[PDB]
Amino acid sequence: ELVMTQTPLSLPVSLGDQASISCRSSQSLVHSNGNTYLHWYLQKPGQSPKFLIYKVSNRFSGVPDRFSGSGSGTDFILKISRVEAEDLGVYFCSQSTHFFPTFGGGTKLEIKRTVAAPSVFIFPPSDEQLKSGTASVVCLLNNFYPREAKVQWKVDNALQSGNSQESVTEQDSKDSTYSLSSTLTLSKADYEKHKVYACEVTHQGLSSPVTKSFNRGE
Amino acid sequence: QVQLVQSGPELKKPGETVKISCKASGYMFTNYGMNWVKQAPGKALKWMGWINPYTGESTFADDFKGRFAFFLETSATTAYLQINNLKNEDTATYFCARGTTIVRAFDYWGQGTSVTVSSASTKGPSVFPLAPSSKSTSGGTAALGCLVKDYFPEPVTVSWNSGALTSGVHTFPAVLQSSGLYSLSSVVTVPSSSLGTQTYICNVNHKPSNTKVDKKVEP
Repeated sequence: ELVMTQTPLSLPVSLGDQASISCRSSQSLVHSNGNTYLHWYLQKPGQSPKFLIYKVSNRFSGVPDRFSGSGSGTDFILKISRVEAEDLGVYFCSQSTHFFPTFGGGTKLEIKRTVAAPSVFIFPPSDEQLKSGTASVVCLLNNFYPREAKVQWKVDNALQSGNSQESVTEQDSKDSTYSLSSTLTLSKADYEKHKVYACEVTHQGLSSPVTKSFNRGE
Repeated sequence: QVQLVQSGPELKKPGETVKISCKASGYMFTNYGMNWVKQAPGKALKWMGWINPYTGESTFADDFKGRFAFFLETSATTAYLQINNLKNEDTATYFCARGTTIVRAFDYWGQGTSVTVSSASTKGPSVFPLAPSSKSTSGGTAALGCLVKDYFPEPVTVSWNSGALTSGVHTFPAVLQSSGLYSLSSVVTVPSSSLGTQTYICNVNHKPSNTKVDKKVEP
């Protein structure tokens, strides 16, 4: 069995710095015919892979010169010099010297940047949804770094647990920030038994927590 | 340009058969390999096999000998992947990829086709407005959105203003509720002064339930 191993699994790198991704195969990728069929693909968030480097060190058309591969035999490296925000995603090495073609397990390139505070917005339930018999309250934290963020819900000043879900985007391809949604879901009848709905956000970018709220019916 | 456009998402029951397509354009179809690659959730890419369109011959990786077949419709420049006797391990995104045999690589890929094997029937989403944060007369930025609630399976597609509004948009990953159903929100930020001029419609498409909804989002 031909194993391709990538290290590291995740690589955090600052903008303008060099990223270095290692790929090691369990057997030599030098083909008896003379060629070394080791390639690199990039898969960005939600997308199909794209062809990056072929036969160790050759860039595919349109691939900038800041990407460069090297190595021989069993050990290879992709170097991204002067990293940019658009270089975010999972890098995969691949071999097709031996049947069958195989991929390494991927390295996720993460961008390190300066702390950035979230913009916070609260959304009450639509009338349409309340008529359906349920109530979702949505809190948005937009364009922040780092990913770590604490979001609390208070309903009439009582701390809520167990009735909210969070979701976080991938890092933004232009400014390397994240955004997050917190959704508090309640039955319409529970919803209508209280007046004040507040979400409180604690984050590295904020010197003290920010609360957004609304009073029901207004 | 070279393009590989695959067919849409599928929901199937265990034991059924799914056939996925990949329409090629922009090159001599018969002169390049057509490869199929599997990506299960959170997983590395797996090469499944290829079909040689020059000769009609199919070759499979060890794990893909049995329930898997490849077909070609050369006149239609379309390649097909068929999976019979569907199992839960088959829930994955499947990619077609053109093989450039002169350096033995996969130079162009299709966009992916998502297949969910489940005993459960599809459920279409309800779409609700997340109404603008501010009014015009106090300026700056305003957030607005759509809540896409209670559907199965993944994926849904959300656009804004029929694809004309893309800047400032964040469609969040889906999350499961204890109901067994997904929900997500899609939000956009805009100048609060434009809420009085510009209308905002999120367009939601859940193909497995044939749900298409356009929802106007206002104050």
